[PDB]
Amino acid sequence: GDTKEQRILRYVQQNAKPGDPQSVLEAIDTYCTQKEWAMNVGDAKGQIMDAVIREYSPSLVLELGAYCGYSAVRMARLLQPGARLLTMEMNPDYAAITQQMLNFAGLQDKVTILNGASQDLIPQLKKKYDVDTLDMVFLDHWKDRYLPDTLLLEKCGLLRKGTVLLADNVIVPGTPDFLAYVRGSSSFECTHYSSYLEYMKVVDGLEKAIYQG
Ligand SMILES: [K+]
Repeated sequence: GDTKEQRILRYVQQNAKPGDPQSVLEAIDTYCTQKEWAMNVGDAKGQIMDAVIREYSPSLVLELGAYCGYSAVRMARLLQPGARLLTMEMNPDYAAITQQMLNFAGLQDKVTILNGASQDLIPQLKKKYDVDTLDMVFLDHWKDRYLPDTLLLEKCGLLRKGTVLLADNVIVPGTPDFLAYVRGSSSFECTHYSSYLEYMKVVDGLEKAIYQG
């Protein structure tokens, strides 16, 4: 335990109930808040993520970007039996911590972690990972990857009419390249979400882009 992601997991093991996803989600939040890393992700990012999942009930979700596994736990706990979450992460440390988090949550059954580059794995999804089309895409942590990844998922025919793309940390004026694309193009129907919590400043911003075929 030297890295931040290692400390998050250390804090989870020492405080969260093993096999209880909510206890885990709460432990990550409590720790990230006291150490002033992420203010209140559980109600900022979390509630938006939950609402999107309950609204669309996706059978196949692809997460592009992972750090400590919060998003993976938050998403997996709401999936239906038969539903699966494919998480792609380039960093082997972030990919490892995420696996351990899911393992601790008792959700590894519902998640498949793919350690490698999005640019290389996305074109392999159809044959190598038995994927026809994605019902949902979750874009996380790496803002400069949102646009090329979206463009790639389109090139690869992984999106269909109704595919939901949910991008995190899409806060004004950051990540404008991706925004100009989805908002601009008649191929996406967009909804922005700005979580303020009890404060007057955007704690978290999220873009929901529904593909129209
Ligand atoms: K649009």
